[PDB]
Parts: sequence; C-alpha cells; structure tokens
Amino acid sequence: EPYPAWTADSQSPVSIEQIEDIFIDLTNRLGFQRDSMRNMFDHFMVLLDSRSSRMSPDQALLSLHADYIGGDTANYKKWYFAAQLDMDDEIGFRNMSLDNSLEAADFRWKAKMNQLSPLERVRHIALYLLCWGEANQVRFTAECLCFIYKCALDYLDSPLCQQRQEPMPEGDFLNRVITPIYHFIRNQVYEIVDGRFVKRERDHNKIVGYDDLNQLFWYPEGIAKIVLEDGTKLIELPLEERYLRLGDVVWDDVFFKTYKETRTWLHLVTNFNRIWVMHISIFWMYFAYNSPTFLAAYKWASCALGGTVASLIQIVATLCEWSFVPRKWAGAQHLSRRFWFLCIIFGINLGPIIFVFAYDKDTVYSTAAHVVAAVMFFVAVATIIFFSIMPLGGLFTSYMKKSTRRYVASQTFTAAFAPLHGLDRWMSYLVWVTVFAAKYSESYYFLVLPLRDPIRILSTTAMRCTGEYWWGAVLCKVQPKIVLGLVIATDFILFFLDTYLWYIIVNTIFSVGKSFYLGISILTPWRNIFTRLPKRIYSKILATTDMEIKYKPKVLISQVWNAIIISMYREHLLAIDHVQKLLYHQVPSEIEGKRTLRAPTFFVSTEFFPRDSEAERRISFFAQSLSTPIPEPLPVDNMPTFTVLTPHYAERILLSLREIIREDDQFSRVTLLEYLKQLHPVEWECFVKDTKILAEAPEYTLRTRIWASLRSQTLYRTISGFMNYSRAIKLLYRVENPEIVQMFGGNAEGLERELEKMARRKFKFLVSMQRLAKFKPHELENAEFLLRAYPDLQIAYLDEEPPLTEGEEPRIYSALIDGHCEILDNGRRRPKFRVQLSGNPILGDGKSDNQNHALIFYRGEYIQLIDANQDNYLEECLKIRSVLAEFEELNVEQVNPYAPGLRYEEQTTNHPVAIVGAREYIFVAAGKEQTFGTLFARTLSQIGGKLHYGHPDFINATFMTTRGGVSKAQKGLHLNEDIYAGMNAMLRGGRIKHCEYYQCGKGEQMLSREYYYLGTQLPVDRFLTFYYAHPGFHLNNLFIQLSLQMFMLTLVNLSSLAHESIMCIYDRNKPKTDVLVPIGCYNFQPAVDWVRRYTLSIFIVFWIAFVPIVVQELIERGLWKATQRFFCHLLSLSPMFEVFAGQIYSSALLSDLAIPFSILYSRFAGSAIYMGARSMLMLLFGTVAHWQAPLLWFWASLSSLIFAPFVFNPHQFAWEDFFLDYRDYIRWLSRGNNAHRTNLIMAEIIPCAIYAAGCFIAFTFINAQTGVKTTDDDRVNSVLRIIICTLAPIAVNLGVLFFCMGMSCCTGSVMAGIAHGVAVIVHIAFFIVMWVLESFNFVRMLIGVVTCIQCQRLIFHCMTALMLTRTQPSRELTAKVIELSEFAADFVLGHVILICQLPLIIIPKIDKFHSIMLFWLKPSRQIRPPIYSLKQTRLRKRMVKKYCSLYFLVLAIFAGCIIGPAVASAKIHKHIGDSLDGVVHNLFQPINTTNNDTGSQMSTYQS
Ligand SMILES: OC[C@H]1O[C@@H](O[C@@H]2[C@@H](O)[C@H](O[C@@H]3[C@@H](O)[C@H](O[C@@H]4[C@@H](O)[C@H](O)O[C@H](CO)[C@H]4O)O[C@H](CO)[C@H]3O)O[C@H](CO)[C@H]2O)[C@H](O)[C@@H](O)[C@@H]1O
Ligand SMILES: CCCCCCCCCC(=O)O[C@H](COC(=O)CCCCCCC)COP(=O)(O)OCCN
Ligand SMILES: CCCCCCCCCCCCCC
Ligand SMILES: CCCCCCCCCCCC
Ligand SMILES: CCCCCCCCCCCC
Ligand SMILES: CCCCCCCCCCCC
Ligand SMILES: CCCCCCCCCC
Ligand SMILES: CCCCCCCCCC
Ligand SMILES: CCCCCCCCCC
Ligand SMILES: CCCCCCCCCC
Ligand SMILES: CCCCCCCCCC
Ligand SMILES: CCCCCCCCCC
Ligand SMILES: CCCCCCCCC
Ligand SMILES: CCCCCCCCC
Ligand SMILES: CCCCCCCCC
Ligand SMILES: CCCCCCCCC
Ligand SMILES: CCCCCCCCC
Ligand SMILES: CCCCCCCCC
Ligand SMILES: CCCCCCCCC
Ligand SMILES: CCCCCCC
Ligand SMILES: CCCCCCC
Ligand SMILES: CCCCCCC
Ligand SMILES: CCCCCCC
Ligand SMILES: CCCCCCC
Ligand SMILES: CCCCCCC
Ligand SMILES: CCCCCCC
Repeated sequence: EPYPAWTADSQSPVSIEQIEDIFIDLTNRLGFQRDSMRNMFDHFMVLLDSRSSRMSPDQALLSLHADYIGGDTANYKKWYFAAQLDMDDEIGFRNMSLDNSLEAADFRWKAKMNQLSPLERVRHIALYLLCWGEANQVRFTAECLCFIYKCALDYLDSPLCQQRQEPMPEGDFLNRVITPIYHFIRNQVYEIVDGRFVKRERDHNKIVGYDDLNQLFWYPEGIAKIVLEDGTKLIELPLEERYLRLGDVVWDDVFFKTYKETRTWLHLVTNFNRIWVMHISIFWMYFAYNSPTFLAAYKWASCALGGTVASLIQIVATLCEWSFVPRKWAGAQHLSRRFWFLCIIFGINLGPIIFVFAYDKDTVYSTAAHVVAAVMFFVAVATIIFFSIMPLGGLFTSYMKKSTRRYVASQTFTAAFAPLHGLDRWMSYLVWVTVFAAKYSESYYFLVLPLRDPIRILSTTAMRCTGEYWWGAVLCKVQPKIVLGLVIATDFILFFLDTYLWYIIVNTIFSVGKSFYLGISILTPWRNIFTRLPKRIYSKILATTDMEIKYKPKVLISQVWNAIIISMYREHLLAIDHVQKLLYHQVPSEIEGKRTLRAPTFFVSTEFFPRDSEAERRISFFAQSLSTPIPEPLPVDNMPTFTVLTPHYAERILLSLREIIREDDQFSRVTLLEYLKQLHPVEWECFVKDTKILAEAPEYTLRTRIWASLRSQTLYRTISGFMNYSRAIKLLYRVENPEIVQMFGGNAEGLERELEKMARRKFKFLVSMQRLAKFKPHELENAEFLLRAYPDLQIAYLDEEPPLTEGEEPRIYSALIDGHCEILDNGRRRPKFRVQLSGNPILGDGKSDNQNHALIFYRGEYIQLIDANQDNYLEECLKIRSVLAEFEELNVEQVNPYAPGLRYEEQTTNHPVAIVGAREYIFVAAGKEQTFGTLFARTLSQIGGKLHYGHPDFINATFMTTRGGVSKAQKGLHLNEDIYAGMNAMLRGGRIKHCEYYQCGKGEQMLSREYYYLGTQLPVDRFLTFYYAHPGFHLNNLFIQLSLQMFMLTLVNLSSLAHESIMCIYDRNKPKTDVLVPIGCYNFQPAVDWVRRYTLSIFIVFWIAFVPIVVQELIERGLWKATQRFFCHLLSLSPMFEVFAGQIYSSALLSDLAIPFSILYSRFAGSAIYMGARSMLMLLFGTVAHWQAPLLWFWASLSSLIFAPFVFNPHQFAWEDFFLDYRDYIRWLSRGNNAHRTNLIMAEIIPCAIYAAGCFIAFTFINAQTGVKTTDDDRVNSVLRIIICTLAPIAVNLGVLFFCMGMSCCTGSVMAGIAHGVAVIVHIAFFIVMWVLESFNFVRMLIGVVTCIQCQRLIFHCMTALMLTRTQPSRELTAKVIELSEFAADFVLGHVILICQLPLIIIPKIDKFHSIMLFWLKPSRQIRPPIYSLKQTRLRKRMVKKYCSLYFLVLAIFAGCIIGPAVASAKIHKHIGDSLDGVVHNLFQPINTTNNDTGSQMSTYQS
C-alpha cells in the first residue's frame, strides 16, 4: 500500500490519479526525460506525505505552495520583485526602517495567488520540480532557473500553443536550452588539445564563474543585454513567443566578470575601514594632548586636528573601492556622488584649524581664538563617532535623488541579515560597550601617560660629537629624536593587541556568569545526574504527554535502558559478569508468585565501569547531557522524514586479507592483527569466547575481516555504526505504543515486518560512490557485499555509454541502484532510475560536484550530510525527534499565508532557520579544581565561536536547495569548501543556530567577494563580532611578529646611545634634587626604563592568547604531571621557578606545530631560522652594550625557537647515529644545488631598506666620538669601512668565477669544491678585517657586522628583482653569484647549531632519558633493527672514526678564528697607520681618549 498519510484519508483535495496526469502532461508537451518525470513524481509525493503527517492535507499543500513559489519565504517572489518590476531600493529602505509605490503591488500579488484551485497549485509546483531535477550544474546558479521557469510558464499559459497537436521530441529541454549554458561554463576552462581536455592556464581574473554568471539576472538592465543569433535583443519578442527562441541566444557576448579582485593589502583598507578609524584617530589625540613640545588654544587646536585623519581614511577607502566594480554596471554613480560629500566634510573639518593655528600670535584675537578652537574639538568628536558607525556602503543614502540605482550592491540578495532580536539583541551591545570602555580607559594610564617624561627629555636634549668626514656632525646631533620616533612607532602597533586582549577576558566572564545565573551545572553535583535519570528519560526521550493512558512509568524506562546497555555489551565493551550489576532485573514475587521490577544498585546510589574506558565516557556524557533543557518530542508516527548523504572518492570498504598479516618486520612492529590485539586486549578475548561458543572456514575469515574493519578506519564501520537510526526508530515505536503489539501477539515475523515497514518510511541512506563503474574485480565484491549485508542502502554512480556516432563525446548517465532490485546475469543490478546529464559533471577539484550529481535522489525534508568517517553511537542516536525541532516548524499553527491585510511588519515566519550545527568542543584542592575549570573554559571560549560559524550538520532542504546548493567549489572562488555555505546562507535571509546536546562524532580568502558584502554592510555589533573571530585572529598573529622586529631595531639605537653618555644618576623613589648632580650631564634613565615596561606587556599578550591552547593539546595526560610538579615545587623559588618554567610552553607549541638533519633543517630554514639568527645577533649586541636586567626573557624565547625541532627527535644523541647524520649532511651540502607593476618591486624592497638604514645610522653614531674635546680636522670617516667590508667579497667571488671559467676554457666537482672553499674563506676573513679596523673592540664590531649582512641582503634582493623584471650570460653570472654567496651562510649557520650540541653528548647515558621522555610523549609502534654483523660493523666504526677528526678540526678552526684577535688585542699599544685627505683616521682614531667631560667645568665647546 502506498503513501499512507495522503492516499489513506478522505479529506485530500486531489487524488494521486489526478496528480500523475499533470506530471505526464508537462512531460508530453515540453520534452522532459521519461526517467526524470518518474523520479520527480516520487520526490514530490514523499515530500507531501511527511508534511501532511502533522497537519491536514489541505494545509500541507498550501504550505508547500507558499514555500517554493509565492510566499514571503520563496526565492521566486524575491527575484520577481527585484528583476521583473524593479523595486530593489524600496526593499533596502524597508529593511533600514526596521499607484506604483510598494504596497500597491505587494497587495496585488498577495490577492492574486489567494484564488487558485488545488488542482492548479500542483501544476505550479511540478513545473519547478521538473526543471530543477533536470538542469544539471545550473543548480549552482539559482536565478537562471527562475528566469527559465518564468519563460516556460509564460509559454504554457498562452492560447496559441494549444492548437498545435505535435509534441516536442524527448530530451528537448536538455539538448536545447540547458546544454549551451554548460558548454559556456566548461569552455572558460579546459582548452581542447589534440584529442582530450586539459586545464587551460590563464590569469585568474578573466575566468567567469557561477557567481558572475547568475549575477546578470538581478537587474532589468542586465536582463536587457541578451542578444539573439541574428542580432536583435531578446526583449523585442512578446512574452509568449520567448521560450522557443531561447536556444538561439549566444552566451558569449552577454557575460562579463563583475568583481575582478586586485592586490591583497588593497582589500583590507576598504573592507574593515571601521577598525582603522577608531584606533588611529584616537591614538592621535592621546599623544597630541600630552606633548606640548610639538599657550592653551594650540592644545585644543592640535587635539581637534584628529578629525581630519578620521576623514582621510574614509576618503582613501572610497577611492580604493573604485577599482573593484565595473565601469557602467549598476552601482557606480553612487561612488561619485559620495566622494563629493566626503570632501565637504574634510574641508569643514580642516577649515577653522588653519584660522586658529596661524592667526593667534600676540594680536587682539584671544577672545575669538579660544571659542573657535573649543568648538572644533567637539565637532571633530562627532565625526569620529559618526564614522565608526554607519556602514560605508550605506551612508549618505537617504539624501540621494531618485537617479537609477541608489546602492552599490543589490539589497535583496546581498543584505537581508536576520535582525537577531529578543535578549541576545540586548546582550550583544553590552559585550562591546564594556570592552571598548575598558580598553580606551586603561590604554591611557598604563601605555601613554608614563611616556610623557621621555617625550620632553628626548625632544630637547642635544648631543656633541665630532662626526663623520663627508657631513661633519649634522647627523650625530639629532640622535635622541631618531630614538624617540622609533619608540612611538613601535608603541603604535602595541595599541592594536590590547583590544584583542580585552575581548578574550570580557567574553569568558560573561559566559561563566550567565551559566551560573541560569543555574545549569552549578559547581559539580556529580552524584545528582546519575541520581535522577528516570525522570529525565521519561520526559526527554519519550513523548508521553500526548499518549494518554498514564500507566507504569517504569517498564518503559526499563526497556529503553536495557536495550542501550545490551547494545554496548554486544559491541564487546562490558564483561558478562559486569552487565549483571548494570541492568533492570525482574524477579518473581515470593509473596504471591507474580512478577516484580527491580532497579540496579548502580542506579540508586565497585568497578561499575572498567578503568575509565569508552563505556564510562559514553554513559557519563549521555547522563550529563539531559540536564540542559530539551524541546518536547513528537510521537514517532508524526516525525518528518530525512536523509543522510556521504561522498566517496577512493576509500577502503574492507581490510582484505593479505593486508591484515603481510610481512611483519619490514615496517613498524609486526602484523596489524597483533598490533590491534596489543592496542585493545580485552575484546579480542570476548570475541574468541563468542567464537568458541558459536563453534560449539572462510566464514571465520569473514568474521576476522569484520572485527578488524570495525576497528582501524574504513567505510564499512561508518555505514554499520551509523545505521543505528533504524534500530532506534523501531525501538521507540514499539515502546511508545503497546497496543499494536497485542493486536497480533504471537506473530514475531508479523511484528518485525510492521516495524520495518514503519522505520523504512522515515529514514533513507544515500552513499555517492563516484566511479563505481571502473572498480577492480576485488574492489567491486566489497560493494556487492554491502548490499547483501544491508538490503536498504542506496548507491549512485556515474555510468557511461559509447557515443551515438563516431566523433562525438560519449553520453554519461546518473544511475541509482537499491538493494531490493533484481540481479542480472552480468553480476550488476538494473538501475532504478537513469537520468542523462549534459557532459562530464566534474570540473572542480573538491567534493562539491560529487555531492551535486547525486543530490537529486534526496527524498525527505531535512538532510544530515556526513563525512566518510563518523561514529554516531546508539545512545546519542535516540534523541533524533528533538534535534529536528531546532528547525522550529514542528509546533506552530498555520495562518493561511495569503490573506487580505496583514502587511509585512506583523508576520512571524520571515527568517527561517537554515543550518543547525552541533556541539564541537568535547571535554587548596578546591581552588586548584576551580582554576582548572576556569582555564578549560577560557580555552573553549577561544574556539567557542572561532571554529563555529558555519560548520554544517543538518540542513533545511527546502530553504537551501531553491537558492544555490549545499556547497560550491570552483577554480575562481576559494573560501574553505566548508565555510562558503554558512556564510552565504546568512546574507540571503536565513538564520544559523546550534544545539548543545548532540555529539557530532568527527590568509587566502581575504580576497573573496563575500567579505566585501559583509564588512561594508553589517551593523556595528554584528561586524565587530564577525571581525574579531575569523579575520582578526589571523591578522593578530601578524602584528605580534611585526611588533618584535620593530623592537630589535629600536633596542640597537637605544643601547648605542646609553653606551656613550653619563646618565645623571637617578633613583626611582623621589629624585627631585633638580641639580643633575653630575652637573653638565643629560639624563636618559627614564628613556632606558622603557625597555622594562615593554617586555612585561609583550609576555602578557603571550600568556593569554597562546598558552591556553596547551591545555587543549596536552589534555592527554598531565594531571599526574601537575601533581608531581607541585610536589617538587612546594617550597621552591616560587614565582622565579614558575617564570623559568614558563619557557617550555613555547618549545612544546613549536614542536607540535612543526629524521635526517638535511631534511629537518631545510624544512624550517627561511621561516624560523634565517630570521632567528639575524634577530639573535642584534639582541647580543644590545645585551652586551648596556645589559638591562629584564632582557634575558628574550634569550630563552629566541633560543627555544631554533632548538625545538632538534630536541624532540626519537634517536639523536647517542653516539653514532649523530655522526652518520653528519656524514649525510656533508654529502648533501657537497651535492645540494638547492599603475600595474609598481607594486611588485615595492612589495619586498622598501621594508628591507628601512631596516638597513636603521642599522647604518646606529653604526655611524657609535663610531662618532662624543665628549672627546678635539679639533675640527679629525673626523672618523667610518662610512668607507662599510663599503670595503660589503662589496669586496662579491668582487672576489666574481673574479674567481671568471678565472675558473677561463681555466675550463683552457671534472666539475673540483670546480664547485674550490669555488665553495674560497667563498667561505673570503667571508670568514672579512669578518676578521672588520674587527681589526675598529682597533679590536667587540661592541663596536658586532654592529658593524650586522649592517654589512643587511646591506648584502638588500643588494641581492634588488639585483634579483631587477634581473627578473627586465643578456643570458648576465643571468647565469648573477644567479651563480647569489647562490655561491648564500652557500657560505648555509655552511656556517647550521654548522654552528650542530656544534652547540657538543656538551649534550658527553653524558655517559642520555639516550635512555630522551627515549623515556619521548615515549611518555607518545608511543608510535616502535621498532629496533638487530641487523649487525662483522663486515658492516667494521665499516661503521671505520667511517665514524674517520669523520670525527674533521668534525673536531672545523670546530678548532672556528675557535681559533675567535680567540686570535682576543689575545692579539694586548700586544699592540698604538694607533695603526696614519694617512690623510679622505682616508685620514681610517681605522679608528681614539686609542686612549676619554668621554667623561663632566664636573665643575662651566663652559666649553669641543666642536
Ligand atoms: O599559517 C596558518 C597556521 O598558522 C598558525 O600560527 C602560526 C603562528 O603561531 C606563527 O607565529 C609565530 C610567532 O608566534 C612567534 O613569535 C613568538 C610569539 O608568539 C610569542 O608570544 O613570543 C615569542 C617571544 O620570543 C615570539 O618568538 O614567531 C614565529 C617566528 O616565525 C612565528 O611563526 O606564524 C605562523 C606563520 O605566520 C602561523 O602559521 C596557526 O596556529 C594555525 O592555526 C594556522 O593554520
Ligand atoms: C660571519 C659569518 C656569517 C657570514 C654570513 C654571510 C651572509 C651573506 C649574505 C646572505 O646570504 O644573507 C642572507 C643570509 O643571512 C644569514 O644567513 C644571516 C645569519 C648568519 C648567522 C651567522 C652566525 C655566526 C640571505 O638571506 P635570503 O636572501 O636567503 O633570505 C630570504 C629567503 N631565502
Ligand atoms: C606610523 C607607523 C608606521 C609603521 C611602519 C612599520 C614599518 C616596518 C618596517 C620593517 C618591518 C620588518 C622588516 C624585516
Ligand atoms: C540603544 C542604542 C544602543 C547603541 C549601541 C551601540 C554599540 C556600539 C559599540 C561600539 C562603539 C565604538
Ligand atoms: C628634525 C628631525 C626629525 C627626525 C624625524 C625622524 C622620524 C623617524 C621615523 C621612523 C619611522 C619608522
Ligand atoms: C635634517 C636632518 C635629517 C637627517 C635625515 C633623517 C632620516 C631619517 C630616516 C629614518 C629611518 C629609520
Ligand atoms: C594600518 C593598517 C593598514 C593596512 C595594513 C595591511 C597589513 C597587511 C598587508 C599585507
Ligand atoms: C571659516 C573661517 C571663520 C572666520 C571667522 C572670523 C570671525 C571674526 C570675528 C571678528
Ligand atoms: C567603566 C569605567 C569607566 C571610567 C571610570 C572612571 C575612570 C576614572 C575617572 C577619574
Ligand atoms: C574596567 C577596568 C578599569 C581599569 C582602571 C585602571 C585605573 C584605575 C584607577 C587608577
Ligand atoms: C655579560 C652578561 C652576559 C649574560 C649571558 C649572555 C649569554 C647568555 C646565553 C644563554
Ligand atoms: C641563566 C644565566 C644567567 C646569567 C647571568 C649573567 C649576569 C651577568 C652580570 C654582569
Ligand atoms: C583627551 C582625549 C579625550 C577623548 C577623546 C575622544 C574619545 C572618543 C571616544
Ligand atoms: C595613497 C593612495 C593610494 C591610491 C591607490 C589607487 C589605485 C588605483 C588603481
Ligand atoms: C565674539 C563673537 C564670536 C563669534 C564666533 C562665531 C563662530 C561660529 C563658528
Ligand atoms: C573660555 C572657555 C570657553 C569654553 C566654551 C565651551 C563650549 C562648549 C560647547
Ligand atoms: C582623562 C581620562 C579619560 C577617560 C576617557 C574614557 C572614555 C570612555 C568611553
Ligand atoms: C597590555 C596590558 C598591560 C597590563 C599591565 C598590568 C600591570 C599590573 C601591575
Ligand atoms: C598602508 C598600507 C601600505 C603599506 C606599505 C606597503 C606594504 C606592502 C607589504
Ligand atoms: C603632533 C602633531 C603636531 C601638529 C602641529 C605641528 C606644528
Ligand atoms: C596643515 C597643518 C599645518 C598648517 C600650517 C600653516 C602655516
Ligand atoms: C593598582 C590597581 C591595579 C588594578 C588592576 C586591575 C586589572
Ligand atoms: C657622498 C655621499 C655618499 C653616500 C653613500 C651612501 C651609501
Ligand atoms: C618632533 C617631530 C616628530 C617626531 C615624532 C614623529 C613620529
Ligand atoms: C600595518 C602596515 C604593515 C606594512 C608592512 C606589511 C609587511
Ligand atoms: C647628507 C645626508 C645623508 C643621509 C643618508 C641616510 C642614509
């Protein structure tokens, strides 16, 4: 018997016979495929059965007609009111507010659909379904389908076609109006070569995709660009004669690009322009206030000048946005009409300032110069507030004239955000008001106020040196100012980290506080969740409130709790003597003889679960998750149907048999069977017990296959353990209604058949086996076994068939095979349906296409789309009637969507819910426990919303199918393949909520076109919430790294200034003896104290935003480790010990986010090492020149970043694997061998030149002698040293290369060997010559080496960029030179690293310790080869002993290169060399001069 909720009622308007005739009529008179008509007829009736199972059929049909075409929710009405009768701006106006006109048409539409007959509505819905089920891959472009549907309906509703009596040929709709569009889509890629298709290589800015292809149908002036074959526009023809000529149009003169994304940094200035306005514009005022050194009017005038900057960003953003949209495409006049209103505000804000600034000096105008400057400070505060609110894409729009288009993007498909009202609307303002209040309040007292003394000191004090030779002392006189500039600049980036710092705190405080105020899970009443289980199971899993005959509320709970436990036992998770204490036992009544129900001892108040196993983990969560409020479920006779999708490219259905044993000692450990036995050694015993009991053969082989496949990672386990929905639905049905059992008691087969029939009508499984036609003969047997095991599965695959005639592409179908179909002699089943596609439906590279070709067969109302590896245990598979109630449609009352009056302000179902994610974060003794809970909460709140925006689990099919698909992938767009659907269903109108009582079971997109639609149009609270989660987290990790390279550049300048000064001794209590006791000195102690207050605040932002993830990634073990650490540090150094222990976290994180030395070192060089060395030399110079106390907190961090990958290797430190690794390293080193274009050159040259000038300036000043009291004609001429020590090694390399080329002209291994040998030695010797030139002074030599390295790097980069921007011998010279120079660095830098491990090998036994530590870290299927005989042992010892001598000789050479000048610095006691006229005092003039010219001396000049 057929669909029983529509066909078996006496109130349905139309019968199935009158429904099938309509589907046959349209097929006959339009040419739809016969197998697609038979498919959509079943999909339309299943969808009408379920929705009519909880209401009346007369209302079910109306609700279906109001959700596909015609209601306020349907996408067709929204397209009709926006691209067929204009009226796009009147929709944006209404949304902002929350004869022609708008009501005069909305009322007409609403009163026209109200007088339709039930037999006339079916004809409307079927026409949409038949088009949607056949237009392949045009489903990604929703609007094309609406246009085609309108054309077809117009043709069918004209009286002319009625007289014609010959029907269109079959397969016409596909070969005539759908195939040209697909041919256009495919040809934008995949150029044809001689025989096949290959990926055409072209710039990713001339490739139109689906987003550009469907965007043409949003405007009436976009629809009017369709040109036919002959040349005329398509609008000329009448409405009725427009469908026939729809195959003549050429889709190549009609489609354009419409976004055209540019460079990356040009997008961030115009998308998030409300973050650069409320930070920079206030950082200006804060400093301009307390900086009098550049009266009282000038103070307010210079503070109010910060309203000009708050408008300059708003001008430079509109100017950048001018280069995204096309020229004349709708939404361009608004840019030009807004650029001329921004200039007026800029002019007004800059006007009176020019007056007040330069018209005040000692004239009679003080009366009218303070009033004009006090009002500008209040005008330039209105501008800052008005530009931090009021989205960029929507301001100055009320005042605009009619024009044509008022907005820049469509306000009905790009901006329809759900209002989010209720209580969250009020709790969303508070979170941001408090955050910004706290940030702006404490960022002024601890970051800007204590910086007003160094500003006054450093801006006035002047130096006295001799100076250089080409520019005298003009550069050494203004040093303090150069230091002050860098100090402010590096404190402008630390102003952006603070606001992300406060967002973490104020978002955890609210979560904890509200979860306490709601009283859910207060403290931890652990013996309460188990205490009251039955009352919760009787009201949250059974729908008894509408079942009546209230009787025996314990037998039902008994049945449910017995089944849930017996299943766990059957999975071999509990012992047989263990389940007896954990089950509802029934015992006969000794009083009379009747029956009695008992309860478990576990369950009223002893190894209840074995050693905190998976059984404990599951029964804990199941009982703990019923506390949270859960909506009341419906009876199992009224729940809607649903479906499960799963893709499959190439996975393993089963373990085979050769793969289970194989060979043992050729990989890790032994055979996989014994591996699994060792991993889980109790259920193997349960399995063998059951096998013996059954045996009380190949089938044993099959059972072993099954037992292995349920473990490891296959596709059979997902299907086997994910089909528990069927068992749950049968169990709930039989438990709920007992009368059905008694009517035919004694017929177990009949009862089973009834239950199966009911549970087969409410759950469908669908797996999309792509490329099933070309499986191997062994691989197809597993697929054939799946259908035999479960005779209700459904598979969809891509068939194929030879072309009709030679020369054309083959025709490929799309087929579905069930498990109840009859088998053929070929060994394959007859497909139930076969729909012809229009070509290879795979053009991308993701899984989107595979999900798309099989989305036709999705019968139901909701979809759970899963991955290829899921668990979904049975206990969490029982509350499926409650998670489907999040889609709040099950308990409502229908209100006849079409009705007179009731305008669109007082409706309720306006924003339906689209996606429903699942709960993804899986979890003084009392004080320690509370602190641990708070730390876990803080760790969760980091990803409480970060990874939870659009991760989809359930999908509203009706909503997310008529507009786009379930997910999209293309070469053009690139979001995440998984975050696109959730971020695109939010700005079409839908909502996104998520349940928290369900276990799931599991930048390059800054250039997207949806960040542009979101960050330019969202309201303020929503924009801040969106920004500080996805883009803000990625953009924060770039500021932390950028604010640690600006610090090393100011430390060098500020420590090269404290090394040549007297410093005016200063006490930090009350140093107001304003005589500056060393008399004549200049005090820099407050400036030097700034370093102490920066290291303190750069580690707070580290111990709150990077350490809490150690809990997440170390929750494996560490409770006992923490207990042991507390025991071993109960009376230790306390804070000092904790601080020193706060260094292993960086190493752990680095190694976790991170083996031969060659590969290990080459994988990290260029990302953490090449920067580490250059940032370590600078720190060494800084810590040698002045040695501030809080500077060794950087040494640990920089030393634990380049030593982490080399400490967590399995076997490295023993004695000889090290030397074999060294052998391999040496061999590899010997044979290693490694305005449209003005942005490429400046992308990587400007920051590499500023960083070089910053070091050159610091190097010149330390040589420029100060306080020396000499004559003018001394100077130092220190510039020439840099030129000598920079370009000379390049000259030597080039000369050697030329000489060796000539010698080859008149066995290249020796060539390379000698070249490398001289290249290393030249750099090592010119390291020494720079030390010699500075008269053997270490401190003023380190800064000479660093600047030489920087200048060489700059030269190489610029030369490479030039030689590739703009001759072949020149190329083969420059490339070789660059490689030969970089080889010396690659030979020195790593080789030093490998020397520092020398003292860590002399330990008599270290490998045992290291192995113990790494094994505690994790075991990984260990292995140890005992393959050792005399011959190779002798060879091993020979080679190991032979290379140790070279390893301890290179170390001696390096040590003798350093100790030499350190002992040769004593014998020499005079100046070295005397020259004149441009090289005078070339080496370094002073040998015994002093720089302490302080004391009673009253007036001296010493120029
Ligand atoms: O790229 C995608 C993935 O990015 C992952 O995050 C890493 C990010 O951690 C890395 O930044 C580090 C810096 O953190 C490090 O500076 C240290 C500070 O973090 C700390 O607070 O203070 C010490 C003081 O010594 C600093 O050294 O410096 C290194 C040096 O390069 C940076 O790498 O940057 C990576 C590339 O930008 C980035 O990938 C993220 O966790 C993943 O989720 C993401 O997929
Ligand atoms: C005194 C001895 C050393 C002489 C060093 C000669 C460098 C000669 C020039 C060069 O090689 O400079 C850089 C490499 O700098 C470095 O190794 C700096 C670290 C040096 C540590 C020395 C410790 C004693 C090239 O960097 P890249 O262009 O590779 O960076 C972009 C990514 N590819
Ligand atoms: C007003 C603030 C200006 C900030 C400019 C920052 C420039 C940084 C240049 C150096 C970056 C690191 C180069 C290795
Ligand atoms: C009743 C009006 C409430 C307005 C709330 C605005 C919140 C703005 C937060 C960010 C300010 C910079
Ligand atoms: C009159 C002397 C003015 C000197 C200004 C120096 C500014 C340095 C800015 C550095 C930014 C990275
Ligand atoms: C009036 C003298 C100006 C001297 C040149 C200053 C250049 C500053 C560049 C700073 C780079 C970090
Ligand atoms: C001050 C912010 C202006 C935009 C900064 C962009 C940083 C990333 C560039 C790649
Ligand atoms: C925008 C310039 C405003 C000039 C005001 C002058 C006032 C003069 C009062 C005597
Ligand atoms: C929420 C705190 C707002 C500012 C409180 C007062 C700060 C000090 C004013 C003197
Ligand atoms: C809400 C945090 C406010 C912090 C105020 C810091 C200054 C306290 C008074 C000096
Ligand atoms: C002169 C002070 C030196 C302090 C130690 C510098 C080297 C530290 C290596 C960890
Ligand atoms: C952990 C290493 C500590 C080194 C201290 C160096 C002190 C130098 C004082 C001049
Ligand atoms: C001295 C600073 C006063 C306040 C500046 C404007 C703050 C706007 C939120
Ligand atoms: C500082 C102003 C930059 C403006 C860039 C305009 C780019 C147009 C292609
Ligand atoms: C003494 C009269 C001063 C009036 C100032 C008016 C300023 C208007 C912007
Ligand atoms: C001399 C002090 C004048 C202060 C004027 C304040 C005006 C506020 C709108
Ligand atoms: C001088 C103290 C200024 C404090 C400003 C607080 C602003 C809160 C929005
Ligand atoms: C960036 C936050 C700095 C917080 C400093 C607090 C200092 C307390 C003594
Ligand atoms: C203000 C944005 C541009 C900054 C200079 C160019 C940076 C290129 C990496
Ligand atoms: C801090 C900006 C100063 C502007 C006035 C300079 C004369
Ligand atoms: C534009 C800010 C400075 C004005 C100076 C006028 C002399
Ligand atoms: C001196 C008071 C400091 C309070 C800090 C609160 C975060
Ligand atoms: C005469 C000035 C020469 C400057 C050279 C800078 C590298
Ligand atoms: C005194 C001139 C300005 C110095 C600071 C610029 C950031
Ligand atoms: C905030 C400006 C950053 C410029 C340098 C980017 C590498
Ligand atoms: C005459 C001033 C020259 C400055 C050079 C800075 C690199």
